[PDB]
Amino acid sequence: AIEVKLANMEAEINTLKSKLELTNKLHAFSMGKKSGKKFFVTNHERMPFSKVKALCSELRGTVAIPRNAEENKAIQEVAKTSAFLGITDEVTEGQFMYVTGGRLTYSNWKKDEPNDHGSGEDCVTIVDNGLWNDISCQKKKTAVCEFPA
Amino acid sequence: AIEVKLANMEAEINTLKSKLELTNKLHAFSMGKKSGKKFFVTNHERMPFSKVKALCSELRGTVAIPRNAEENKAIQEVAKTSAFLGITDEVTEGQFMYVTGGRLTYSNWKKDEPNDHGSGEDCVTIVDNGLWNDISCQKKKTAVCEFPA
Amino acid sequence: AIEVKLANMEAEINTLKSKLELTNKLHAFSMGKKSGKKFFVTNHERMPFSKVKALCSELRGTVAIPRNAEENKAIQEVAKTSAFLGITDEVTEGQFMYVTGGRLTYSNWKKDEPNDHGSGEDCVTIVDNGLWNDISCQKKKTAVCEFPA
Ligand SMILES: CO[C@@H]1O[C@H](CO)[C@@H](O[C@@H]2O[C@H](CO)[C@H](OS(=O)(=O)O)[C@H](O)[C@H]2O)[C@H](O[C@@H]2O[C@@H](C)[C@@H](O)[C@@H](O)[C@@H]2O)[C@H]1NC(C)=O
Ligand SMILES: CO[C@@H]1O[C@H](CO)[C@@H](O[C@@H]2O[C@H](CO)[C@H](OS(=O)(=O)O)[C@H](O)[C@H]2O)[C@H](O[C@@H]2O[C@@H](C)[C@@H](O)[C@@H](O)[C@@H]2O)[C@H]1NC(C)=O
Ligand SMILES: [Ca+2]
Ligand SMILES: [Ca+2]
Ligand SMILES: [Ca+2]
Ligand SMILES: [Ca+2]
Ligand SMILES: [Ca+2]
Ligand SMILES: [Ca+2]
Ligand SMILES: [Ca+2]
Ligand SMILES: [Ca+2]
Ligand SMILES: [Ca+2]
Ligand SMILES: [Ca+2]
Ligand SMILES: [Ca+2]
Ligand SMILES: [Cl-]
Ligand SMILES: [Cl-]
Ligand SMILES: [Cl-]
Ligand SMILES: [Zn+2]
Repeated sequence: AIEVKLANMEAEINTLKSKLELTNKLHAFSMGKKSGKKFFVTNHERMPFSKVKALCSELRGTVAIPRNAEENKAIQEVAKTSAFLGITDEVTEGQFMYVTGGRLTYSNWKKDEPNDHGSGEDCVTIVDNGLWNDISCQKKKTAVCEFPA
Repeated sequence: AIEVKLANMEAEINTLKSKLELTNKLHAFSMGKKSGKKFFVTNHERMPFSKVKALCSELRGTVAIPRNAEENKAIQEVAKTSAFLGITDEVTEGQFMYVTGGRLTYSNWKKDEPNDHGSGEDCVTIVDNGLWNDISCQKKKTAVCEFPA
Repeated sequence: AIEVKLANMEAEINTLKSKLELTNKLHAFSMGKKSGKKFFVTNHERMPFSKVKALCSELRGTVAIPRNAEENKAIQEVAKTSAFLGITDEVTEGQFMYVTGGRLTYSNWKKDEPNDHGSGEDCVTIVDNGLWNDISCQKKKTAVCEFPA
């Protein structure tokens, strides 16, 4: 009995695990996730960078990062407004790095940006036409999280 | 070993409960839930009050209740049309109460409403402009449920 | 302990099954699923017919099939642009069948369609106006999956 009951329960658990994964797939699909493409999502709430990082981390994601023009366009279409990107030069001025580590491989700065304006701007937002502008991390912009392809 | 397998099962169940809660958190977020705010959802189906209340209940929610102007605006935007609110005066005519308890505090009544028109109107709907009107609970309005903050 | 823990685990698994069921109901509702009606979902990605079939099967759904004018309109609203239907005449040229088997019980063919134009057209797409046109299965159309009522 015992061993049989246990084996049966292990079978149910694995079935439930598959069932949850299906739920996750269907959710992503319904939200527009494209096949083999990163899933970007927003609640359309504007908050300071620290909060954005906190929120995405809590959802086990990361602040959205465009690796190329294709992803930059996808992020733009999702936010529909100015949104923080997972890129900052907080650690070392002038040297932008992804919040997940690494230096920039792709950028789409606006005319005369980055300018580290005034007191200093260490964060980055994707604005009009998907162009970038560095801004104060304390400002409040749309939170856009990223999930695996 | 039976105990090793049992210990693994506890870990599997725990891992699963955590993943399921993450799936719930991501869904809410993707549905527009703002941090520390209750969120509203609708399938855009029109139905009499009894069915909205029942439906929201089986989803572990409640028929939408605007506790203030911000929330009133949030419900209006989600609903897009006339929707039932979780407010009625079925228990004592003239005394509006929340479906979950308590006397109505914040209100956004239209001019000359509530009027318990004709044979009577005990339910409440939020109309296109966000104002409220009391109506028959048998009328079919959009089903909007709210889930805790 | 062993038998007590084993019994509790059974209770834990059943509780999780109920929770996931609920998560599934809430998601369907959030996506506009109406009571007693099938629901169609799309990520708005264009792909060849074989890919749509593969994707819907992976979501445990089927490629969208309109059984009447109501569902035909429903699918059209969801897709927003030309999408594949789960109908093809791949088995026997001229004999359109559901991907789920059987002859069509309802059709909305545009004038002089289906015509197996040129090199051949064995798949079907619901155009922007709801009418049907048979087209090449290799063309990229919007993926719309169907789930039961
Ligand atoms: C003079 O005051 C107005 O008189 C109208 C005619 O009696 C009222 O409208 C009627 O309301 C009926 C509801 O009992 C019914 O409406 S329903 O179909 O929407 O249920 C009648 O068809 C309708 O003519 C009017 O009531 C207000 O507008 C109605 C459309 C309805 O929304 C009511 O709930 C409103 O109170 C009434 N207006 C006022 C301000 O007294
Ligand atoms: C019922 O099974 C399916 O029948 C279809 C109709 O015959 C097959 O498609 C046809 O395949 C032909 C070659 O066999 C030819 O395609 S080709 O030009 O690419 O050669 C016809 O134009 C085409 O309509 C279908 O075959 C499969 O799909 C084809 C598009 C092609 O990729 C073939 O290699 C495939 O086998 C066939 N499906 C299967 C799974 O056999
Ligand atoms: Ca700096
Ligand atoms: Ca800087
Ligand atoms: Ca700047
Ligand atoms: Ca009354
Ligand atoms: Ca009166
Ligand atoms: Ca009344
Ligand atoms: Ca009234
Ligand atoms: Ca053919
Ligand atoms: Ca051919
Ligand atoms: Ca054909
Ligand atoms: Ca054709
Ligand atoms: Cl800064
Ligand atoms: Cl009533
Ligand atoms: Cl074809
Ligand atoms: Zn979902």
